[PDB]
Amino acid sequence: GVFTFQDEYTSTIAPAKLYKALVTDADIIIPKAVETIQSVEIVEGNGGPGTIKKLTFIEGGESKYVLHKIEAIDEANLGYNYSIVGGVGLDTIEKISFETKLVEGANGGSIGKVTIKIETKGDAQPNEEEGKAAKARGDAFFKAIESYLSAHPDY
Ligand SMILES: COc1ccc2[nH]cc(CCNC(C)=O)c2c1
Ligand SMILES: C/C(=C\CNc1ncnc2[nH]cnc12)CO
Ligand code: NA
Repeated sequence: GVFTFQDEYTSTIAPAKLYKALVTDADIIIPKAVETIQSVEIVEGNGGPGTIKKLTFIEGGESKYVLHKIEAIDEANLGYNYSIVGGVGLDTIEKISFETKLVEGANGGSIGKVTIKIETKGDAQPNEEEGKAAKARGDAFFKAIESYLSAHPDY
């Protein structure tokens, strides 16, 4: 099966600055800003499409990681696409991909848009509890970056 989900975030912060924190300087900023993420490292690649990143985090008190493959990175248009290609545990989920953009919000602020595509085996459905947890993580993520940027404008 194929399933899509959308989310939206608003910030007072300007889109190019948010994008620099979220994407360009993600390897430095994300482990600083996000209290449940310890490190963000390049496993392979030069930063462009194909690059594999390893994000190490703590969940339920245990150290885990997830691998992201960069699929598209377009700073001109504040776009960033990636998919999840590995990590700890397992199972019904063949693939989960993300399309993200930042656009001009209010007045000079932003809106962050994320489309999530989930491919499953057969007529398996995406697990609702796991989706709720992921959504909550997304919200907390975007909030933590905003907070950190507010406290550190000229980094
Ligand atoms: C949570 O919401 C958003 C919204 C717009 C976005 N643009 C770029 C990203 C970051 C995507 N990187 C990771 C490691 O998740 C982003 C996230
Ligand atoms: C891009 C994001 C997180 C990276 N992945 C995770 N970050 C933190 N906890 C997790 N539990 C499962 N996956 C994760 C949003 O937190
Ligand atoms: Na951290």
